[PDB]
Amino acid sequence: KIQIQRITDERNRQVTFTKRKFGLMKKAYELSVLCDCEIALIIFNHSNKLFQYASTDMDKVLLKYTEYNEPHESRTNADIIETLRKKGF
Amino acid sequence: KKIQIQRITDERNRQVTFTKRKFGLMKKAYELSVLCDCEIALIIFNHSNKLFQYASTDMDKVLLKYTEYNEPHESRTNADIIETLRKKG
DNA sequence: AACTATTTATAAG
DNA sequence: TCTTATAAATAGT
Repeated sequence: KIQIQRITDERNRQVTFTKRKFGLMKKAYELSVLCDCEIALIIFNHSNKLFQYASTDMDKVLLKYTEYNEPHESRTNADIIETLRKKGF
Repeated sequence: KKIQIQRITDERNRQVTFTKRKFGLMKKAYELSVLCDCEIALIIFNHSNKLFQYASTDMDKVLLKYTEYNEPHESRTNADIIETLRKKG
């Protein structure tokens, strides 16, 4: 196992990335179908190249999002760090 | 114990798979975010159009960057991933 | 790439 | 909530 930290190697991160992201798209695709929901993923690498996923119409979702006015779940890496760290392994 | 990628017809099933499988997505994203040094943004509407969001850093900054993006880029759908797991066995 | 030793993700109870 | 048995994810080789 590795602990979650910046892959300092260059050929490593560009491989982990290229596959770990397909994972994210997979898990999303699956959740998308199972629970019947719209999803939209957006990934910029360190060199600002775009990679995107959407169960359906990407921009229709990103729009719906801007219009949303109620409060709603909003997580950051910090939120998730402190939800796994408050979870003694 | 494994499941088929198909609409959970039960109501309090999907509403549980969802609530946890999505924290997985956020997790997997959070990890990829840190490891390979990249900006990521998740947008999920459930079937009743309640919003859930994740962003490694600033959601707005990423959604902007996205609308500015002009080059071609990786652009997946459920179809693309169906036909990438169907052409695999 | 491909293989497998390991770890993680999660379905049922 | 909380295991736990089964399964998927991916780091090492």
